[PDB]
Amino acid sequence: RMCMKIENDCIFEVKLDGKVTGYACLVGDKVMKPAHVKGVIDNPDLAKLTYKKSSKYDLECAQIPVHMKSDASKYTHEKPEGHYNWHHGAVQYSGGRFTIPTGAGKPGDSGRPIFDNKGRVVAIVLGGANEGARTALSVVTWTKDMVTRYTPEGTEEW
Amino acid sequence: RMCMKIENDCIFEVKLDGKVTGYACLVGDKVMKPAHVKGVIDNPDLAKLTYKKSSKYDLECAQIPVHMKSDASKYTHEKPEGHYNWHHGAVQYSGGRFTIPTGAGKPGDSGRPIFDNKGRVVAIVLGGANEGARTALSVVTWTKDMVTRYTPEGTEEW
Amino acid sequence: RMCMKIENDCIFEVKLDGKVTGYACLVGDKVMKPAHVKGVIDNPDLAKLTYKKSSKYDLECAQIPVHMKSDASKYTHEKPEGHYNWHHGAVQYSGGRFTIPTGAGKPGDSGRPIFDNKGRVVAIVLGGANEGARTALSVVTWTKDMVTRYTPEGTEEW
Amino acid sequence: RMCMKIENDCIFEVKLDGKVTGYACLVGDKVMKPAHVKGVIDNPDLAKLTYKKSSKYDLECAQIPVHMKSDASKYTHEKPEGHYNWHHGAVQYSGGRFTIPTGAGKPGDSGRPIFDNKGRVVAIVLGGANEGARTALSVVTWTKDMVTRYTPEGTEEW
Amino acid sequence: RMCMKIENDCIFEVKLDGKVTGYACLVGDKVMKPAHVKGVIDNPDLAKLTYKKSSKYDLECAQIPVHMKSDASKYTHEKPEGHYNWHHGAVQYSGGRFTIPTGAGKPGDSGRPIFDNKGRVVAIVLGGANEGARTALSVVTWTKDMVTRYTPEGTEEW
Amino acid sequence: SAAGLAVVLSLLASCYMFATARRKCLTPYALTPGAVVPVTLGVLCCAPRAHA
Amino acid sequence: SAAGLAVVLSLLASCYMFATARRKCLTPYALTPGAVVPVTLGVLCCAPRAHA
Amino acid sequence: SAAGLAVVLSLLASCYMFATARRKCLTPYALTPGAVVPVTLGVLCCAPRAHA
Amino acid sequence: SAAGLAVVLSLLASCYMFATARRKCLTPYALTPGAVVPVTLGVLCCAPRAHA
Amino acid sequence: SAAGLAVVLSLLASCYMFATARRKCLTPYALTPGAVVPVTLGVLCCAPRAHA
Amino acid sequence: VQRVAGGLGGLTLAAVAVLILVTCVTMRR
Amino acid sequence: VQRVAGGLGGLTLAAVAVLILVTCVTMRR
Amino acid sequence: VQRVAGGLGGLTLAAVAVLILVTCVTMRR
Amino acid sequence: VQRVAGGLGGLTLAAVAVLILVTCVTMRR
Amino acid sequence: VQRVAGGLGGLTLAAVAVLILVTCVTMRR
Repeated sequence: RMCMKIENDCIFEVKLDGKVTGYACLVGDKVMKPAHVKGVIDNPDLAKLTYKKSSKYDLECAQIPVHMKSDASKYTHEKPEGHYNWHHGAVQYSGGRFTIPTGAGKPGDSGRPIFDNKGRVVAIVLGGANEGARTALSVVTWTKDMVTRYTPEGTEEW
Repeated sequence: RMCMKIENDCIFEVKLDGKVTGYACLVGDKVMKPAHVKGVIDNPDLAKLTYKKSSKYDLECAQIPVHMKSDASKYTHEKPEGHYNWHHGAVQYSGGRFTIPTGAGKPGDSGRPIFDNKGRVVAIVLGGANEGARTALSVVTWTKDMVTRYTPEGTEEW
Repeated sequence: RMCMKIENDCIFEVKLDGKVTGYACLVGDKVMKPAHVKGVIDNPDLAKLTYKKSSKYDLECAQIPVHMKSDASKYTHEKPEGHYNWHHGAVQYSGGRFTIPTGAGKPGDSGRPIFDNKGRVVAIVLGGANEGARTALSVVTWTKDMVTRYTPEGTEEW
Repeated sequence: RMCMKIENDCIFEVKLDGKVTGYACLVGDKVMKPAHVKGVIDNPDLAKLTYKKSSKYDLECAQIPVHMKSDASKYTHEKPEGHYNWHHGAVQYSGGRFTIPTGAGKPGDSGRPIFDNKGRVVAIVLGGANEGARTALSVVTWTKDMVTRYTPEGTEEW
Repeated sequence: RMCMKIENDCIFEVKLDGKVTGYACLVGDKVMKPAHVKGVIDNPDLAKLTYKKSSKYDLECAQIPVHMKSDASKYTHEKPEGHYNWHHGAVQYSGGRFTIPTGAGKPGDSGRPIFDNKGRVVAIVLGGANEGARTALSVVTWTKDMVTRYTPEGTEEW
Repeated sequence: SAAGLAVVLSLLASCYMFATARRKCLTPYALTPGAVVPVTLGVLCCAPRAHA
Repeated sequence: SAAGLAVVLSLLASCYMFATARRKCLTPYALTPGAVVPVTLGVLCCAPRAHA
Repeated sequence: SAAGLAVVLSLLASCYMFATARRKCLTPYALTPGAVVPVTLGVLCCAPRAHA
Repeated sequence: SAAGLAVVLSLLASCYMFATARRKCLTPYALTPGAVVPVTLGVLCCAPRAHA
Repeated sequence: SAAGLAVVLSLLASCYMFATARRKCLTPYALTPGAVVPVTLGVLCCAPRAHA
Repeated sequence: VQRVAGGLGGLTLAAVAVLILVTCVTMRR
Repeated sequence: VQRVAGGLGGLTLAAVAVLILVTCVTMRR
Repeated sequence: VQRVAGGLGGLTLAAVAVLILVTCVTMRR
Repeated sequence: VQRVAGGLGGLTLAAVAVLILVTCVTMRR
Repeated sequence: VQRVAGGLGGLTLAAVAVLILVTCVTMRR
């Protein structure tokens, strides 16, 4: 539960003119970055990279270089009904819909992964929709070798 | 076992002229209400809602609003042979047939859910038939994404 | 293991002229009675009942009345290699063949159920064949919604 | 582990002129005896018995009489990688190949069963081949209702 | 964890002129040796042996003699995400890719097996590619009766 | 009229052999406390419309 | 013109019997909080395009 | 009469090759303490009518 | 020559509609860190010959 | 005679392409310590008659 | 006329041929 | 007459063709 | 001319016959 | 004669056609 | 001559028809 500190080794800031909009994470062996978040990621050898991909899932996936295979996190694919965590608190997974406390997310906190317990990345936060006291997430998880994005009713992209 | 208190956040009284007949519960993300129980549910923004559905199962299912997604309970689909509970006592599940003590149900207590242990809703009480010392329930459970109502011999609707 | 006392609530004596030959048990929701054992069961509202059924399995199965649904036992369908019990002692299940000590059964003790641990009925004793120090049973169990009677070599019906 | 004493109730000596060559075991409900081992088994009511069967498996299987059904052992069909035992010591099962210490078997010790822990018979020793410090067995096990004999390279029959 | 000592009973040095290049291991019942590593293995009765096999997997597999069946190790086929070990340290298996510390392998350490806990051989080290602080292995594992070699991006053969 | 009678004693026999084969194929499903296997609901006209 | 009217009262009836069979086959899938079984997405034109 | 004898020495051979193929396909099922796999009950006329 | 040009503007369209259907059917398999389901290796000419 | 030689240099080529496809399809089954998948025993004439 | 009243005359008996089969199945379950 | 005694003459041998097959199966189980 | 404009006239309607079916499936999932 | 020696001449090669296939299977297992 | 050069002319294209399909499969796995 102290192992949220290792996200800084597998995250990068992406800026459009000088201001940070989102984050390009580094799950597994592929740079993932949400397709809406624009700019140039703050890393030279990760900049010159042809990786423009699909937009039905809203991702933009890459292939990481060989000298940065060991700076990556650990991916997994199973999730039980439990208690997961990311940088701005602690979440839970009930019925296929991650929920956070209202106000812990701000417009500009996309690309944040979600760890389970062992520092294993499960999904990618990219949205949110205010139900009231709680708010649920729009999120891009993968069941098994097939990413499927989830979107509740009336979200907006952070 | 103290968590039968949370049914008041996910229940509403429905009256026909000024008297309470049943209850429109709020399981998952869909307002469920038994199709026989008439009147207008005591909530304005849940009143103006086009949701008249099938009658072979005797349900009338809806879509809950976006600002009340966080007032809902938690649904599940598995049930072992054990010891379940609802508002008027404690029940058990033996051979696909919920049973209560005789007289704990009254004509006018439909829409009452049944929790398992974790406050997870399993089914919806809507009937009953006097076997004698015990009485079994007519009930609308769902195995997995398919509601199937159960009805013993010679019931009557509460 | 004290719960062999509840067989008296789910058993009845059947007599042919005034002498007891067997027993009509009350498993689940269906009166079961072995087809060989004759007479009229000692219960008036269970007498007037049209239930003459098949003879390849040697059963005669009924539908119990509505005011006696709560006097029934509990049925199950799984059995591991263990230690089961009935009224005249304690049996074991090894290789699909129940065995008792020699002489614990008498000609006239059919219709006796066999409980497992929780007072769950597994099968129906109706036979027996002397191997020697031990004797095995002819018995009508059900694997899953299909009764299959078992018969060792050279039995006789009790 | 003291229950290797019960093999004497389910074993018989077979002699050809007055000398013992092997053993006709009594697993389950069928007399098994290796097809190579000759003579007449030392039991009169088990002698007059027509049971000459196949020779691709090298068995000769019978049907036991009714007054000796209760002198039989207990058969099973599963085996994990563990520590099994027979009369001349203790064996292990690694990769589908039983192994014994070298010299614990003699030419004339066929028909010996192998128990697991609960006195459940697993297979039938009938061979052997000297690897060196250890030696593996030729053996007739059954996976599930299909006997399959195993034979290592260059054995000889005991 | 002391049982890395038993690799010397199931390993041999292979030399090309007088210098050691690799190792011909002895897993299960088949001599395995990587197809690139040349020379004659330092064992006479294992030299005269016709076993030149495929090169898409880069193996060269044999059949071990009968008097050396008992000098072999133990093979297995399952592997969970855990902590495995070989001669030059301790490795881990995350996402189908064994990793070692950088510099624990030298050009000339092929044919080294990898044990799990019980001294059960899992795979065969034959490569390596420097990611940086860590380096991953090229390796020939078998899922179930089908060897599949794995190769990361830009390796070289030790 | 004998041909007008050999029809009815040969159209009842082929109807008698369907009622027997309807009976023998689903008689254990009525004895146990169990279900009907709804494929055989489609093919054979079973008396459990869904009940018992 | 009666034949020009017996078409429309016999082309609506065969269209009415598809909307009824479309309704009855997937009405429990809309009541539960569950999925649509995407084989029936291909055959039957289902209103959950993927939603609800 | 030789043609009347080359029939019986060529109708027994095709009946001998069914009894051999009946024997070899179900001889392990009689050795173990086990069942018969009732598909092969339908195709091959097996001696376990259900017994042994 | 217009018929000699209506071929190339009708043989590229049927080749454009295979490259689009090749793309849309296996675009999630390239995004995840996962395999290719080798049946679709046989039918569709996939760029993971076995890599990535 | 050239046609009598273009047969043998075109009947060996179709026999060479079966021995290669016999080799490549079951070469991993001989390397591991494992079985042969007896369906491929029926179709392909495999050298493990049952051994190795 | 037989071609007109044989097309939608044959469409209608196929529309019943579905609804007899669907109510044979999803009354049972 | 052959058409009449070939229809229900061919119905009857199909009714036996079920009952030979059903008693071949559910005697076995 | 009918043979030329019936081959690639029949190729094109088969290329649509895939893409109507693929977008019917992998919009759903 | 060809009809007689073509029936049981064709029965015999089907009896071998089973036994070649059965010994191809239950030698393997 | 067409019968001779159409048999083993048609044997050879079936021998390629296996090896194109086998190397399409067991290069992939």
